[PDB]
Amino acid sequence: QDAKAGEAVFKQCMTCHRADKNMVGPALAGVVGRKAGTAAGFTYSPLNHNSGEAGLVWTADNIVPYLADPNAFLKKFLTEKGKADQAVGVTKMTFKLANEQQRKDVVAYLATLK
Ligand code: HEC
Ligand SMILES: [N]
Repeated sequence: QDAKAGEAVFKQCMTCHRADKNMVGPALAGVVGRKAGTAAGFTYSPLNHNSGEAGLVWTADNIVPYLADPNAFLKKFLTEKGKADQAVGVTKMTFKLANEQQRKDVVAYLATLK
């Protein structure tokens, strides 16, 4: 949860994201504490959209495990809500980051965006 260390991780994320504009992925400023799938202007996959509609909020404790495996996290979230029938298919332009500390740190950095 070292935000400054997270800034360096965020350079990897900038392959697809920016803070303040949509790119391959949605803009991330304000993502922490926000309903999943609700960045203005961005067309989400069914899986990413349905997860937010089912009540997924991007708290730090949700973002960190998500970053290791977006598809598996979102499917598990929906399945535990009794909504496996909304979990069919996969996300867009999928990226995984294995390193846990890097995930924790970048998530602290995301909170600094707003
Ligand atoms: C392109 C290969 C990506 C890289 C590198 C990273 N992300 Fe990403 N992310 C990408 C897309 C195309 C999407 C939307 C997928 C969909 O199916 O609609 C996302 C989504 C996120 C989210 C969820 C945002 C929301 O619900 O509003 C988060 C929190 C996120 N991405 C974070 C993130 C970080 C921190 C990354 C670096 C470790 C990162 N992503 C890389 C595409 C890509
Ligand atoms: N992502």
